[PDB]
Amino acid sequence: QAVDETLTPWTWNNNNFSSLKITGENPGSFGLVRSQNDN
Amino acid sequence: TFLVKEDSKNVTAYTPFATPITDSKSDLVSLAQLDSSYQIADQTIHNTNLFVLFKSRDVKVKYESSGSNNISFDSTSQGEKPSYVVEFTNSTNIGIKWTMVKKYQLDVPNVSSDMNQVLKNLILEQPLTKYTLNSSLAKEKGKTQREVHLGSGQANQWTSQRNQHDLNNNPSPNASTGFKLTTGNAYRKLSESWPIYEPIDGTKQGKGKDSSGWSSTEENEAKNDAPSVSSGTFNKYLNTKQALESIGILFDDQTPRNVITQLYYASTSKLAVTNNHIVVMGNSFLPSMWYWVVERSAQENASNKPTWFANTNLDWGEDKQKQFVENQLGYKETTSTNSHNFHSKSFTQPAYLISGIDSVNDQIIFSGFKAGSVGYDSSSSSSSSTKDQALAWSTTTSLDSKTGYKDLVTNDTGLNGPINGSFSIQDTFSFVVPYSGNHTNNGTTGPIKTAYPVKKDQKSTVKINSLINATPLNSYGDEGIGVFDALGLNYNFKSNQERLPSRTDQIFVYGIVSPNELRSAKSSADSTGSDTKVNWSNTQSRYLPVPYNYSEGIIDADGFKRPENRGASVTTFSGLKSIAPDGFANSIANFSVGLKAGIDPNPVMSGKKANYGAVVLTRGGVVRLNFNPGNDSLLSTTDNNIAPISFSFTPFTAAESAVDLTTFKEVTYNQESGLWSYIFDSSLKPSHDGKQTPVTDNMGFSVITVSRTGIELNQDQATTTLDVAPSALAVQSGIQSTTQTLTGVLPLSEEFSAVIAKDSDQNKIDIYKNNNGLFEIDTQLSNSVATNNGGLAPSYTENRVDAWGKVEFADNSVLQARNLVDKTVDEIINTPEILNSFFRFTPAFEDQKATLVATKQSDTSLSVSPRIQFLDGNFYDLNSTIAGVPLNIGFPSRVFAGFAAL
Amino acid sequence: AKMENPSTVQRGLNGEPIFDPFKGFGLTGNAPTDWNEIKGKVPVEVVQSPHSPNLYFVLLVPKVALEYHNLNNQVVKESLEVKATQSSFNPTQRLQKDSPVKDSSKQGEKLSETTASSMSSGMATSTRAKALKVEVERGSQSDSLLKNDFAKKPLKHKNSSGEVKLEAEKEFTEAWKPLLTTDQIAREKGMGATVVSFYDAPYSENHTAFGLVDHIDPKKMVENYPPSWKTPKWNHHGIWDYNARNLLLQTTGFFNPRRHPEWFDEGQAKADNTSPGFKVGDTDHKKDGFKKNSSSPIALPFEAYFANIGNMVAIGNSVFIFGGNGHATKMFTTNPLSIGVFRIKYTDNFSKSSVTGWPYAVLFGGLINPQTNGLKDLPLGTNRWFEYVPRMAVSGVKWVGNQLVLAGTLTMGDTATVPRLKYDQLEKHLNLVAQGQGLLREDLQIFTPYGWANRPDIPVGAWLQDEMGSKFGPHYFLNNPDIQDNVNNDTVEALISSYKNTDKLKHVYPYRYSGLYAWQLFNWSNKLTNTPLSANFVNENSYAPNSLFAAILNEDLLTGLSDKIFYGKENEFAENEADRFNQLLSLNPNPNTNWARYLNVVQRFTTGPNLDSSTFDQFLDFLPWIGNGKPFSNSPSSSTPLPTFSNINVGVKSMITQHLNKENTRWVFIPNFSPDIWTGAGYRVQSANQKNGIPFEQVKPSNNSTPFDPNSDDNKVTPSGGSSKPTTYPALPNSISPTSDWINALTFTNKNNPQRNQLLLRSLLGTIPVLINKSGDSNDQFNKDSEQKWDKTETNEGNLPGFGEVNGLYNAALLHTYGFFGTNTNSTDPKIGFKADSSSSSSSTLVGSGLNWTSQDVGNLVVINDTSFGFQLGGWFITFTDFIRPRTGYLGITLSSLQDQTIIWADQPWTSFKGSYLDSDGTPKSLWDPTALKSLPNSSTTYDTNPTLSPSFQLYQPNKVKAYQTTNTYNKLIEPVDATSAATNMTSLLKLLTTKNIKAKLGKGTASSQGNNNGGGVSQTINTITTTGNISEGLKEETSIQAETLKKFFDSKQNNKSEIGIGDSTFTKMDGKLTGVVSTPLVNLINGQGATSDSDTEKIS
Repeated sequence: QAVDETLTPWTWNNNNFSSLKITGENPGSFGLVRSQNDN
Repeated sequence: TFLVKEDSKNVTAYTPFATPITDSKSDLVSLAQLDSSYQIADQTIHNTNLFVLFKSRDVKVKYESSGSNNISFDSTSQGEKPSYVVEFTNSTNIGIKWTMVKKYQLDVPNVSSDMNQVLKNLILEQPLTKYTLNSSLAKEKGKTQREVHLGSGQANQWTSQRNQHDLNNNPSPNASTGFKLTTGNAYRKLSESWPIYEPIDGTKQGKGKDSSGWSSTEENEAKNDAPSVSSGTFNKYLNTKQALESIGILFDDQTPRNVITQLYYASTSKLAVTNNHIVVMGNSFLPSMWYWVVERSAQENASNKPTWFANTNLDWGEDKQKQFVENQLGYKETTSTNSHNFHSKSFTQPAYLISGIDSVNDQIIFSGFKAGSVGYDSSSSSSSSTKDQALAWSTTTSLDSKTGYKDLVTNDTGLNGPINGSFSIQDTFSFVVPYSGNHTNNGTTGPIKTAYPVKKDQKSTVKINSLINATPLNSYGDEGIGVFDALGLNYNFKSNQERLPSRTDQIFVYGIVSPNELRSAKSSADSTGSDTKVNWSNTQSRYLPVPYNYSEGIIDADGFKRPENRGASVTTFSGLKSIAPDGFANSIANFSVGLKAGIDPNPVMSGKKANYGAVVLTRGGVVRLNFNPGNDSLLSTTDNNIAPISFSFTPFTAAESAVDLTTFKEVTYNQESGLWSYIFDSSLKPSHDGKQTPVTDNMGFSVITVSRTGIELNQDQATTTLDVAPSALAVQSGIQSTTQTLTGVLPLSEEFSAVIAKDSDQNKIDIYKNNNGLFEIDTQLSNSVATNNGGLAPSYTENRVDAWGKVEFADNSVLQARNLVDKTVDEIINTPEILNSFFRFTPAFEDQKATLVATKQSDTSLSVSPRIQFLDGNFYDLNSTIAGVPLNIGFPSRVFAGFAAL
Repeated sequence: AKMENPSTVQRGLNGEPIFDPFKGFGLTGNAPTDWNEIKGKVPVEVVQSPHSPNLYFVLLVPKVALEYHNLNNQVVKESLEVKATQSSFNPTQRLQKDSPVKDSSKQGEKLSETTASSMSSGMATSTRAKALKVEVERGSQSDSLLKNDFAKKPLKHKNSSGEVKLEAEKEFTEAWKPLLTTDQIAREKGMGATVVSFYDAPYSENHTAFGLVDHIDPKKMVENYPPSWKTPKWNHHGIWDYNARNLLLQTTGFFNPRRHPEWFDEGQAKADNTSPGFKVGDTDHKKDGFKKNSSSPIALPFEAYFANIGNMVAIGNSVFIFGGNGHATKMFTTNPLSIGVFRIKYTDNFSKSSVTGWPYAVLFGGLINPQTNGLKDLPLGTNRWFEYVPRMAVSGVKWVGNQLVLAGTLTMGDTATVPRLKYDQLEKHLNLVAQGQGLLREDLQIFTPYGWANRPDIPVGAWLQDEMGSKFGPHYFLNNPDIQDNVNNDTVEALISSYKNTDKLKHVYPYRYSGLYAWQLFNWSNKLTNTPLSANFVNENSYAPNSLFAAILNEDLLTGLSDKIFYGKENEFAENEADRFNQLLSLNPNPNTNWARYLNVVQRFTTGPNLDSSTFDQFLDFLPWIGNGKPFSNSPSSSTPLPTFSNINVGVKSMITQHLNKENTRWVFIPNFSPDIWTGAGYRVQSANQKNGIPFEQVKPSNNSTPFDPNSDDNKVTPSGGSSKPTTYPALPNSISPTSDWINALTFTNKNNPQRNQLLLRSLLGTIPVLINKSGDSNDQFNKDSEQKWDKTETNEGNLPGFGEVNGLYNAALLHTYGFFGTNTNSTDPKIGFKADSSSSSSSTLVGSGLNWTSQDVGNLVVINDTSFGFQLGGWFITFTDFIRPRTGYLGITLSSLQDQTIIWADQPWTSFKGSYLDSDGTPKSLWDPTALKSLPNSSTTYDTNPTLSPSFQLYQPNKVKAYQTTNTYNKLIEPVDATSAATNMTSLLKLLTTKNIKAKLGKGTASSQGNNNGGGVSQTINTITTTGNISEGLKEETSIQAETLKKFFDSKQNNKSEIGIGDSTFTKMDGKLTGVVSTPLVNLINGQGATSDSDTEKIS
């Protein structure tokens, strides 16, 4: 569940959304990520 | 706490449970010492006082052309029944007991010399009928400008002759003057009595101004045509006894009373409330000369006479609007001193199709349509060419008028002499004159000159007197110019198509009124003899076209019109056809009703107080009326180019447009939420058709709701001032019925509201939600509330889910389980977090929760009082009292034992 | 996939979530069920609900979308079929080109001229032909009537090698087909999207907790379509127009699969005419017209449904999914997109939910011109029948300030095929016949005026009353307003009035209606009128988004609206033609139906800058083309290139005063003492001495029977009095050019607002087509000198085709702007251009622009502030600077271009953009990955295929035209020749129809363009001052027209593109395999790198 450097941030070509600017009490973002594995 | 009329003589207090309260249905006629012939018009709450305005069937007002008191009640026929507005107050031990507070009379208008003389030869067109046909509205055209100026045999020398006839550079040799009054829709004097027969077509039928002819044989012919109770013909006339009675015009069996009495009864229609004033206004259905401005401190027998609209000069928006409006009344210098007219005596548009009245922050607001007033000839000999005719002409702005709404309204066309006629341009027909000033097909050739269409030879021998048009329109003449102006089909050909303001026809009147000028109106009413006019400033008027699509054939409103639109079959009233589904058989004469001002409940930035936007209904589209409370004036922007920011007409859709507009009953402004609601029920519709057929849709009600969207003023400092007119947006709520007849309305809460209706002498309860405007019926909850034991509130049971859910107080040993025995009684009492833990409550809907309050029964054991909300949001208990009456609900108060003393 | 034993929140009894800040959200031990079919769904989106506390959603989309583009093409089949096609490539060999013919068995059923004209006290007399009597009476019969004049069908399909008709089972050997049908995706769970409410605990041992799991059911779309949508092959007209479409071999209905198969769960399999929901084809004419089984309903297939997911936002207690953008399932030419909005609500404090979705048609029904400050008369409105099919390309609905904004693009109602074709004129109008039939998915709007009908909506039975056409067919004739009858009083009340029409009977009038494409549309196109729900003449719904869009949607209203929708009687179609004959635009809906509630939801909308008329196309002239950066005008630095879009300073000045009636014009359309306007290119005149107006030499002789013959006994009318006069105007306008511009002659102008907006969209994209004669081949080179004399465009020297060119622009100027001839594009002149050869007939066609920036392209809506916003479109960056708060005198929008040439010209330049955001500095950016350019799957396999697909490759048909007269070229319309078999003779011309060949010729076909090696960096839109886009001084100056005055303003500020709002986005190069961005309120980081540790507050703990 901890951070895994293998998986990488990305963005899908239907919405292209991987960074929600969060505000309120715990600012940040629900970082959307996928493995950069090609092949 | 809820007060609404079941019938015309009783109001009752209704609980938030939608349960009528026993011994609360007060018979107002008995209460205010009023004879049973009276009836209650409408109620307005202000500082917790159910003010009322009373109207009666027995009212009888006589009219005379001689004597100072030309207008007075029909005393000689036991008919003097002046209307009264009664202040109210429930000053008691907090209880449902209405009592008289102040009984204020509504006095007859006082007629001074000049307006007396004008009224002596004044006539009023018979009213709108819910079955009225456009053909009935229109009626035979009259002789044209040149044909009346140089008579016949005047062609081929128009250019050389029009100069000496104060019509230099006139480009329209076929300018119309109006419609002949020889035959068609009836016109009658105030002394005269209105016919119950409206001619089906104005091309052939009717008798109009010829009262003697109307009496001679047209009376019998029309009665034979459409007799008053299907083998009948009804081919040239339609009896309108039933329609007239339904629309609020009282009859002597078949015949009506005199026009003066009809106008009095019609004007006693609506009431407004101000901290220092309470003003009365006339119903929208038919116009109103006069209105009442009454100080609240007056005596119980105060002779509170009204004030004529003529006595109060409105503000149309521009000095040029004022000039164009006043010019087309009648010839300035008649020289036949006896033939007094509105223009000859420096008067103003006297007849307003008043939509509705309301007051907010002690500021009253009025809106509606402006009825046409024009001169007529009373010569009848040698009879003049124009004699027996209407003197009217649409004063549309010319095509060449430059950009800028202010310029459109300030252009010179249509000052005094008619200019709009038949013309041909490019691949279409701009009925509007394509020229103004000196602009012509060859360029500047001489500014256009115009004057009132009356030949000077008959100036010394023309008997001119004013009339009144019972509709907003001005020139009923069967012509494309008038038809297009009415239906909104004229657009200027420029790249940026600008709508043409029809200057003095189908105009809209609106604008707040200040208490200071209301006091000025009172003082003007006080003045008698030498009448003193009044001026209104915070008021404005702009043209409001009737919905164009209501007319068959017309599809797309534009400037490049289809060739077929030039044909008389679809560019003339008689040929015109109406597809309007709004309960109106016509498609030209507009109608509006149901203004209700309100304060926007949403937050306003600091430094600027709450913003309030007035809204007035109108068929085919609603308009918001916006103001800036910084100066409490009409909302406006510096740029004269753009239209006045205060007004923004928003068109309707099929569903809400089809909502018949002859069913306005009440308006409930849900202040906290900020959403209006215009309730409508088919019961108010006439019982029988014009063709005498019974009405098959007299049962069924629904509502129309208004919200606010777009951009609002003073939300933050960025929008402190605006440049786009804020716009309302009418919608269809969902509360509708086809058989049920409503008893009352209930704006219960932000998220809930209720309705009650009677269909088969049984009360129907349908509690509704409110999702910011849209209401939905919840049967699972509506059925439960019925379990009221015939009482004010529903009962609670622990076997099924009802309006109050399923509350299950924890076991008697919850104290033992939660270690609360060790803690002190004072601690548990002063621990709201722990208090709620004594029970598990399952809500039956949103915004419902159960709680507890500090209570004591014994040191070892203390009871707990269950306190729960309802759809209204008000927490309830055995101690809940409204109007001093405990609500005696019957909560079981759980008792827990095991309280220590450490 | 690999999270073990997750749990949902241990809510309270009434639904509250128990969340101790440290002990964390209370777990239930077990997470929401369906682990097997939900663990396998990628998270593509995540949203916050600000109304409720700390609530969050994740958008679970199936991964077949993620790998969609990599699946075998055999299953995912492109709409266009190529195969070996080793026979050159004939763009017309897939178009049904045979015209209809008169039948030899039903001659007597043609519409019959009325018995005797109704005098009706008629003082006016007309010598022309007399009207036709058209009436349909219910009578008494179940499947028939007593008389059906509409159902007369004199014409028939040519019996050429069998019947010519649209029928998929042999007009599509390998037809386009979806993957999963609507019902299939609904029943299947693991393969469908899903939205899950859950909870995050950044500082609790229970880091994450879950709420509810909710699916998106296309069954809600299916149940929430208006009933009419079930029968798109029909329409409100449905009877005469249906037969006309049959006979002309064109669209059946308004949204048939033939022209739009993406939304048909059978795909192109129903690309036919049979089964329109009404009886059709039956012998007895009265028999046809009654409803029957409808086997062509509109649903949400796999591709459209996946395009219907993306950019969802939540408000209050309910959530909306406003649709994707289609790229995930966008193949090379087929264009799926989001069709109907989705809504989700939640009950008892997020304890339970209902799944529902709506059609965007009812959302957008309530549109009127007063709303928008942009272009007017757009094809946006609708009527009580929702035969209008909107579909939004979503830039991302964002809570911009205090208002909710939806922006991007949507598909206008098709304004191209609004005209029709004369029955015997299908083999010489290849351009528009293909544009309509469905073998040309190109949505720009072509100019072929010769063969239009007098009305596009004349019933077929009224076409052959004058079959020869020598009499000129008052009821039916090829459109040519040179002969248009006067609207004079006597003329109208003599020709049309006397033929009064009752409810049961409507009169087709002999009056010669006519007018060029502009009048044709202003009559029979769904232009927006001040009253909404006011579009009666709706033809069809366009191919791909050609309308930039940005509107404001009522948050409170949309929250209030109910999930399910109920339809009244009027929503479905007319029961029978007896009722249809008297159709209304307004009727009383049954109060027990909630469909019309959803109507007035759109606060406003805009597509371009708040400009009107030819000034807007002057702006179009100003905007530059990324393919070279040179603006279209090219004027800065006598046979010089002329402006192509704007006709100002083109040709010569003609007087509107001499046009048509010659009466009441000096101060109508021009507020100047001298109404001087520029006739544009392609114009004609008598001679240099006399130019204003043209005498009626536009006479059209059908046969060699002498000219149109005005003043003839029939051609002149006689009102009461016998003063015989002609009904045809004296002097006609001097331009029927493809760029014809007429403020006054609204029947001769061609610069309509559909033209204006579609050209805005596809010129911002940069892929506007061209029309060519000569390629770069030796001995077939359209050299510049001695054959391009711009100053003289009346003759053939101007090289104006006048047939096949896209309406609203000039071919020679357009190609100079491109650089197909000259140094604008390539070092060596490509020697590609159009010649107006007079030696013999000229064959020609259109081709792509080389660029391939498709139209569904959209960024992510970056909210700059509460007063402006924008995104990236194609290679440009728009910014709706003055949309929410438009200001008088401001242009309305600001633009930024793209730098990387390799990115510009690459095959698929939208496998490059990887999301957009607002940089904390105050100016958004977008990502570029040149190594990620997903070009075509194969280089035509290995053999060079003349047809090679691409985003913007379409079957641009040939246009072969008669020889041109050397002088006075365009007195009349340039007649076309039978061009059906002209493909094989223009192999070189069609070689340029492929973008790969185009770039090969241009010299930018490979990495040879030089410059940046790959250009992998971040691009930033230009900083925009609040005054940016100001044209306050540019407007007004009423001494002459707004178009010319702003043209002069631009010519005084042409070299200052920054001020107007035109520029190239600043680019910064940083090495890295860029794949995305991450966002923090302090600063958004790129690719997940750039770890920060609160530099400012380092010394606090």
